Amino acid sequence: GPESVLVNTYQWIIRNWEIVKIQWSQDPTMLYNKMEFEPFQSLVPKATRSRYSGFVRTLFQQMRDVLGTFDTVQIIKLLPFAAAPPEQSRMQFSSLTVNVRGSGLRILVRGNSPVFNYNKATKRLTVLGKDAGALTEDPDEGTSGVESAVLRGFLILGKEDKRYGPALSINELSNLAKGEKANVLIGQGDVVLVMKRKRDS
Repeated sequence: GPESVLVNTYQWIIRNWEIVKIQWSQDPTMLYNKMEFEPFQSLVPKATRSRYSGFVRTLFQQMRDVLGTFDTVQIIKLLPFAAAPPEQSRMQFSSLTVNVRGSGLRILVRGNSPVFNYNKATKRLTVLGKDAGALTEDPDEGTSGVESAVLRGFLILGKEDKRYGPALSINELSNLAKGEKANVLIGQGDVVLVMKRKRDS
């Protein structure tokens, strides 16, 4: 069933992470088009599939372009959304819908959610209340706290910094100049400092 499709997709990515990481790094196009992501894509609503994919593919390229910000879990989380033919847009998506429990459940782009829950204490991924397997320590993992694959055209720099003013919503960022910093209401009471990048991916 649909719940098992999600679990099995993420399980598959983890089991095959050595080759998936390599392709993600050097031939993402042939990774994104793998048939193994088609069942997951069937669960992504037809109307938003392509925009989700353009968004995610752009976020992944930010990660490649902004050196030393590799985030293993973020790649695994978002990867299956990259499989649809991409469509461009200006929008920020804070969450991505999958059709599972008879209905839309949303995976949060930043951090854990009920659908996608990575446990840093146990090093295991849980997807819809099911184990999707263990992650191994990767020396390439970014340790600086800069998040390059959450917002399209922005880096999350770290904690709220009151100097840069009161928080903007995700939908209020489009007037920021290249290189300008602001506080942003990223989710769940969390305010983070962000920077609009000068060059887009």
